[PDB]
Amino acid sequence: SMQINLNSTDPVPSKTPFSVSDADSYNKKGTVTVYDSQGNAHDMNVYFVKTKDNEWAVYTHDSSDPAATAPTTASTTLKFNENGILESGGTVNITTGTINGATAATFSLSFLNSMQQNTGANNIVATNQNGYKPGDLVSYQINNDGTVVGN
Amino acid sequence: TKDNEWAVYTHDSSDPAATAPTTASTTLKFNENGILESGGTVNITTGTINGATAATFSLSFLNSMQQNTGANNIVATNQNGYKPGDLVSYQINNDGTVVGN
Amino acid sequence: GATAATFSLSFLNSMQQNTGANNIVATNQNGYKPGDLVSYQINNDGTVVGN
Amino acid sequence: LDENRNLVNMQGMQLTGYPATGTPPTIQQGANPAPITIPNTLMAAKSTTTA
Repeated sequence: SMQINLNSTDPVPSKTPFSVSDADSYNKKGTVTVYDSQGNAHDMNVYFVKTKDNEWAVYTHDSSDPAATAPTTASTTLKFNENGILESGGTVNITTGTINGATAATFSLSFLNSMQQNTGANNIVATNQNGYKPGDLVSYQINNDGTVVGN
Repeated sequence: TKDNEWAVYTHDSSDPAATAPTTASTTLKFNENGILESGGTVNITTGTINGATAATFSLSFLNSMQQNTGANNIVATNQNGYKPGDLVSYQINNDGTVVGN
Repeated sequence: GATAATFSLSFLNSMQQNTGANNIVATNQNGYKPGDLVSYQINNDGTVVGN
Repeated sequence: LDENRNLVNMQGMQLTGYPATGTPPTIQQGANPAPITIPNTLMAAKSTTTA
């Protein structure tokens, strides 16, 4: 889940089309860390480029895989209503690369609760993901309800 | 040797005349989840020191798991052979069993 | 009468550009010299190291 | 600055923050926080493209 605030007054970049190398070719860049079956960390870089009013193309690319294809086609397109409510395109299936034999991470990334107004700057409100790396017992505790919880 | 493929060699450092391992002792293969699929057990024979028999034992890598842990850590090691020893103490357990330590 | 020492000398990371003059950025080597123990210490990670 | 010239506290506590990425490197607020590194390596030259 990736929740952002988008600024309506950002000018459309002149350096069309989208290029990963070109920093000015995208309005916003964010990063979300996902994990595969073997626990490898993939830093999904996502790029936000305003196409027209209330229409934002979102591109995705993993920096972990050097053999991954360069993003040249829209990963998703957020369409927004008049008052900053989401309309369509807020959820997209995303597949990572194959690193060290780990299967590509296929996960549904959702832009729900995203709201677009006249923010003073580009900020990402929240990034959540349900994957993690392998962990080992560092502590254990008993809560007031009797739950035994190992941290 | 490549992704999810680990050649495993065995050597005996105790034997002053031990031969340097030149051939692979076994090959651990790993599934998509990092679990064992093959090669987890292999019969290893030691050297002959002081005229005693070499120990021919089954080395099992059961529950070995390859995933993105920060480093290569050995979780558990166990062997069922023991050296001779003298009686040190004794006890009577709550279930009536007499145990000599 | 020492045995001949043959070493791999590498000018890696050296560059030819418009610097003000010929300046050596760094030198590194793996050879060393004999000397007696001076100090011993135990670091925060439990390593016992002698200097 | 520590042995690798990174920003550290008394204990060696490494400072982290938003790094500079791209060519030329730029501040990316959306990038993951990374340790701040201050190498002493000399800066190369960029050919003039717009004047």
